[PDB]
Amino acid sequence: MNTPKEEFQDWPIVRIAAHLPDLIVYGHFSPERPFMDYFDGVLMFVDISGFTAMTEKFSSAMYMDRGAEQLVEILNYHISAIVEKVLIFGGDILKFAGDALLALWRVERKQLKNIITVVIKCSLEIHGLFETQEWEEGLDIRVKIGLAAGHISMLVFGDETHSHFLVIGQAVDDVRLAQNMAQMNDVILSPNCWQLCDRSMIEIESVPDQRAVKVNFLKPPPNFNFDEFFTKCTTFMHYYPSGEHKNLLRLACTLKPDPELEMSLQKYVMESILKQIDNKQLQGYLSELRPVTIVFVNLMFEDQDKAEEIGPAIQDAYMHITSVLKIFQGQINKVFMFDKGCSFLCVFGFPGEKVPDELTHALECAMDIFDFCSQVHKIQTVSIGVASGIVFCGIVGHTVRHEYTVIGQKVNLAARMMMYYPGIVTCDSVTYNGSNLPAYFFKELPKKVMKGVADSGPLYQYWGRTEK
Ligand SMILES: Nc1ncnc2c1ncn2[C@@H]1O[C@H](COP(=O)(O)CP(=O)(O)OP(=O)(O)O)[C@@H](O)[C@H]1O
Ligand SMILES: [Ca+2]
Ligand SMILES: [Cl-]
Repeated sequence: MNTPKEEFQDWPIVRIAAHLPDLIVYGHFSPERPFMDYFDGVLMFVDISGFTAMTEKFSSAMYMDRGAEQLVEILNYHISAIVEKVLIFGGDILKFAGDALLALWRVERKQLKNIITVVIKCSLEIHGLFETQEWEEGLDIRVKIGLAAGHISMLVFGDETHSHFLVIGQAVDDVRLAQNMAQMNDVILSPNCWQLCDRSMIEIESVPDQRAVKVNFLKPPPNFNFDEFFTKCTTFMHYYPSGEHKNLLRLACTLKPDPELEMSLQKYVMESILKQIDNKQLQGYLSELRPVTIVFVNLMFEDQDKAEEIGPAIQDAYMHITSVLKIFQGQINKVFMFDKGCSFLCVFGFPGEKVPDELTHALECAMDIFDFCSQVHKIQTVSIGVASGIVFCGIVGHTVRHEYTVIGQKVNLAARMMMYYPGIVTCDSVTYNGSNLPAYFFKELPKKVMKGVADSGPLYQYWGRTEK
């Protein structure tokens, strides 16, 4: 009797699982919202620098009319290489934020020390991918890596059709601080990661005025075999592809149809992505250099580390945000904890979602979210950045692990606006001029120099309908 090789495993549930980390795929959590889980782990924050200047130059006559196709192609060529490293070293890719990426090695606290060594070896192989090459003749893109280790909380929130997850706490806060301390080609360890790490293994140099450290080299001791050490660590790696599946990057590639799991997994993914997954739309439809309006909402709390206090507030804000956006086909692209505060990256005019008077609605929507979230229990400050223009929209990452992302100077601009002008709604010149709303709805703001943005142009507070 023949035993033919089981065919390519390409079910909708497998395609859905590409968009989600193992934290969610194999999560099986309560029905309730908010949901909170606590554990420990080791985080990697990989930032790519250069790619919004790339988005600008790919949004030029140069690339004829294939700017976004050429852009996602070269972006995914480098990002698939990093995703491969992280996966092969046992990491779970939690989230893509443009050309930036957060990874988790979730592990029992006694294994944190050993797992930090694994995550360092990984960090240095990632850097070593970008020691060689370059694009636009010479060099423009390298990576900065921040590492943290300790307590981690996960928050799951949403309603009957949508779900979003966040990771929270001091190791989350630390991994961001560690990353923006780094220069190109650096691996920065958070203080508690350096405190929990195997110091016989790792040569470091001190960071000026910062308690964090900078990794120089792995100097393993004489009886060290990394492959044997790695194998030892895999005992602690729940979902690490092994046995008949050692040839796979993700155990999630072996997921079988399960209606109840698929039902819960699809709530994390946009309906335009599911449409593609269902072969009801062309696979290239979703890669676009497209005019959009970014609404970046940031919520500050007295204590951004306590999921128990803040999770209800995030849930309540989500419930209001989701109903304000629905009206105008606005989307919550991502939610994430960003150097203080819970941030909602909201997008007006995604593919097939282009409402008329996008700018007036983006502004009215912002004020609405501003006023609601200001009266929610335990939200200290609400800040909203509004920016409009040509951004790259597309599926970013690896075949086995990818998400829909927005990339561009306008995304950086909205994000930086909500931080340099806290407690207000702000907008750029494109939104202000374009809305054509009367000039007294706006207040022109002082000029601030802002990180990761060259000329913002004139900026405005959206004051709203009344003088109040
Ligand atoms: N898709 C996205 N999701 C979440 N945050 C985003 C984002 N795109 C941009 N941002 C935010 O916007 C800011 C971008 O500024 P920086 O981090 O200074 C840019 P960079 O890493 O030097 O280079 P880049 O502009 O080439 O990406 C960050 O604070 C980041 O959180
Ligand atoms: Ca980045
Ligand atoms: Cl997150």
